[PDB]
Amino acid sequence: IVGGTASVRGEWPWQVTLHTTSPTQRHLCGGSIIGNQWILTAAHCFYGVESPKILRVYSGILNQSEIKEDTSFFGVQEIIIHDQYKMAESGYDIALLKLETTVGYGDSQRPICLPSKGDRNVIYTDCWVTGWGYRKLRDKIQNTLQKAKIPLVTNEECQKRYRGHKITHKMICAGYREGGKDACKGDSGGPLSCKHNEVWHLVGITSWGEGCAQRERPGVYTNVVEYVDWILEKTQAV
Amino acid sequence: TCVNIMCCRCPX
Amino acid sequence: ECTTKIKP
Repeated sequence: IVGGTASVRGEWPWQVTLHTTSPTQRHLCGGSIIGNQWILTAAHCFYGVESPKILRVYSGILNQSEIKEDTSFFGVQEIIIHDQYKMAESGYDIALLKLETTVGYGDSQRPICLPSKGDRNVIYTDCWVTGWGYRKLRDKIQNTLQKAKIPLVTNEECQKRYRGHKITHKMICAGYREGGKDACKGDSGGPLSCKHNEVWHLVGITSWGEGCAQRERPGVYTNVVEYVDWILEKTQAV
Repeated sequence: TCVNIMCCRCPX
Repeated sequence: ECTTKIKP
């Protein structure tokens, strides 16, 4: 997270940290608890990940510290990539983890609501992006989960700053024309959460963007409301 | 790495 | 408690 501040325990209970174990155990991506066995993250997080057995999902974490060998985790039973996904820039950057265990909810870990297809007429004023990612380019993974409040821009304005990319209906952008605050390496797959009318909603998945917190180059996020049916297809299966 | 700047925030 | 929800 570029230009962000530290979160407090309990502030983003839906934020998970997704680790891989081979060759090393490292932090890979963000992700969001959306149900008691379901993590919603980005498709791109799994390039060259060809087995769920090497994934650890850690919930209730504030500090990337907190973990080592006897810390609890959730195993990933199944990786579900959107069938049309090729690359981040191309869209469909959405994936579900079906966990093996069931997540118990509490003050350090709760699900975040998805948007309602009949609420794309809400304009969200209060959006944050969270993550353990770089604070600048050429940094390393952060110990403490960072936060940064970011304004949505319209897809029309986003399209003008990404000439030569099709900014589809199923993407949404957020950044300061100033620059200065954004996601960066390590925050991808993380949530883009918007408080509105008492409740938090999962509005975007951190997917791609030109550099990090760059002037006139807002981050691009999977627009989660355009995939709710897709999510419900996979998570409510018979 | 740096091959694509559209992927500076992804892993990789 | 969410209008769109994932049954456990």
